[PDB]
Amino acid sequence: NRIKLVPIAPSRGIIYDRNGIPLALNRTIYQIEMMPEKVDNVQQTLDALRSVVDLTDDDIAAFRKERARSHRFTSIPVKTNLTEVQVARFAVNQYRFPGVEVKGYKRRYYPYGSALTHVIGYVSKINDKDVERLNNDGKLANYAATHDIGKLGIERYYEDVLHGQTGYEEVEVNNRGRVIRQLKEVPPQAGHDIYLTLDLKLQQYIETLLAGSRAAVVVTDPRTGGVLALVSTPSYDPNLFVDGISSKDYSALLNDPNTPLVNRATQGVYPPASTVKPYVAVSALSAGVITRNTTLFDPGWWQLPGSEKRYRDWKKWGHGRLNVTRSLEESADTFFYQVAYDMGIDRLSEWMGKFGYGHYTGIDLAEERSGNMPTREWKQKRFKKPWYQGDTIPVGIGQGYWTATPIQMSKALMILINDGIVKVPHLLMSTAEDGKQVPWVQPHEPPVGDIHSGYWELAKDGMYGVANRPNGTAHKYFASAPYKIAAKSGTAQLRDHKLMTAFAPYNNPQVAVAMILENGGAGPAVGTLMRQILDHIML
Ligand SMILES: *C(=O)N1C[C@H](NOS(=O)(=O)O)CC[C@H]1C(N)=O
Repeated sequence: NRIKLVPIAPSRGIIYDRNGIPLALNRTIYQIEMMPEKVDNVQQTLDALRSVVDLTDDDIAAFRKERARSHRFTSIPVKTNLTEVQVARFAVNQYRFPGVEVKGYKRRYYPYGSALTHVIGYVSKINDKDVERLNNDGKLANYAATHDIGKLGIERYYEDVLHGQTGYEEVEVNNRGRVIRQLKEVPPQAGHDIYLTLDLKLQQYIETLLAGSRAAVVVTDPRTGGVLALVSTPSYDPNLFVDGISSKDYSALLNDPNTPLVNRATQGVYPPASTVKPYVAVSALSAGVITRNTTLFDPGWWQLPGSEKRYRDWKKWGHGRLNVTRSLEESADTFFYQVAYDMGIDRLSEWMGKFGYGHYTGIDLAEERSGNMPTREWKQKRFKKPWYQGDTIPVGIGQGYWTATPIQMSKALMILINDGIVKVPHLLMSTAEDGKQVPWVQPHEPPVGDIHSGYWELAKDGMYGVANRPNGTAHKYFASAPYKIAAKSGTAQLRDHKLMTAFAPYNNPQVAVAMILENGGAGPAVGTLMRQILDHIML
């Protein structure tokens, strides 16, 4: 009688929000299955199982077809999703059905569904590119009994910790290959539980605010860089994929022109526009090409020296006399056109790159785009034409070749809040299992510019003005708040993309928000939605 070794799959770790609410759970699902070769009389067995587990003609139909579409000595399921009564009935009848097995499979469950789709992700059936990627990473050995895998979001980024360590059992089998006894069991070890920085009730609220629009919101705590909410709408139900998604259901997702499969927060690539003016400002003050007192007269436009090329301000007849404070307050373009010209693309890209633009943020998701912070070398490689000085000008106001993601906006915003300290936006607070907590540790990111310098306060004071002073572009959204709001909006490029960044309270910022409504959103203005979000958080 031969002794077989049989892998035991591990139980997948739980994902919890910042308050211990489980966001990704396991459910056991029961089926009876058989290897027909190991079943003496298949027909007799099927018919007697009508009585025992309420086996139906359709169940048998599905059985024989799946029996065809399967390799020799494959275990064919006979009946799936058994009720507990049905398992108990089969259990007390097990001895009549040698070669029929009852088995439990842990499946993944997402209780809050579409509110956490892009950030949490889903696990679903392993396919051939999963196999390949596991075999390159040299992890395949540990999946001998594992059949699902993180496909995106946190479920994929942390697949390795969530999965656990496969175990194994020694079982005795008879002449016909049926297990009669278990000799030894070396149990698996559950994957680690992971605790996220997310606030689930804040994420559901924001998802409610965003209803109908193509939008992304990132909310962070700038004191820690944690992601309190990262939502992309429209979304979809991650539970659809867990037990295998309908191709009807799946083609409906891909064919949605509102592209709900896209994580807009990390893969949405847009011109950052005016939202960059605070960072361009800090950069110019540090570079020394402007001053707290630098002033220019804006007629509503700006002309490139040695050229008839004129760039426009949004105010048709100008903002009159502008310094950096007032330019941030009223989101003047002319001031920043000039700043860009003086900075030069070289210095300008180098500084904006230090705020994170054009680079991956370091967030712990695998779905991410880097956007584009243009350089001479990049323009050369991408178009084999050299850099012209008029290419620098729109970069001053976050346009031209410049594109960024809302998670990049977030990183940059937090740097400004922290006076050049670079905090990576992250979702993981800690790991666990087996009882030992490992906290998420910030990678070494050297600061931007200089901490002691007073330019950080200057640019932030301007954002306070945007939100609070009568000439600020966002006064109507934020002035009346008890806590002090600082903000900076932008408009990009069908209708225009509406962007808003903000943080609160201004004295001791507890929350940072970058958000964007594609083509203006479906209802409220982005400034109204920002107020409501900052209200919900601060009460
Ligand atoms: C920045 O994107 N801009 C300057 C100004 N911002 O106004 S908004 O934030 O209220 O949309 C006008 C739009 C835009 C520009 N450069 O035109």
